[PDB]
Amino acid sequence: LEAASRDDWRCARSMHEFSAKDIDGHMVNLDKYRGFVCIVTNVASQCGKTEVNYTQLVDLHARYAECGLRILAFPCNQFGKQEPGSNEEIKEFAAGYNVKFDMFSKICVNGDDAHPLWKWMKIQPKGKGILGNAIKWNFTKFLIDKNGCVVKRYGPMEEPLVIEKDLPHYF
Ligand SMILES: *C(=O)c1cc2c(OC)cccc2[nH]1
Ligand SMILES: *C(=O)c1cc2c(OC)cccc2[nH]1
Repeated sequence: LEAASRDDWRCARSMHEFSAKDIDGHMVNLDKYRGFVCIVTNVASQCGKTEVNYTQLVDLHARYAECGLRILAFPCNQFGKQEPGSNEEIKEFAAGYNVKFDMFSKICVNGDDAHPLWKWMKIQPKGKGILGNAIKWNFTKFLIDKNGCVVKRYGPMEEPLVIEKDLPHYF
């Protein structure tokens, strides 16, 4: 079909089928996260909840990295223009919180220019949003199992430690 290769991200089978540039500009094949439980989240530096999200994501990674937890943080400036800096500045901001998980280059998460990984996560059965599937604000979280399937979505108001009770099921 004609829409079978334009909308081809719709039929991807897992997160592992996508690639994305890391915050240094180097393309990363996300199939490397196979066998790991992943939190995928859109981040911002100037949000009221920036400090609580970064600190708790660092907490989670420190507690469960050896269990197979990985965190993929995608900067995004679409929500209140709260991520206006360059990738290099965002990388340095994250270093101030002692971030050891994976920082990616800034993307869009909504609209036609959204990174296709985010287009795909939003249409997964367990990635459904309230009042539509669009990302509603900074620091939405998706939990991804070891096979790259979306298993849970957490809204911008849910601090990262809320995810903790769900993790042992997927390790
Ligand atoms: C796969 O990416 C895919 C399937 C599909 C269908 O299925 C009927 C309709 C429209 C666009 C589509 N993309
Ligand atoms: C990581 O998955 C993991 C599991 C675990 C257990 O299981 C009882 C005990 C202590 C540390 C651990 N880390």
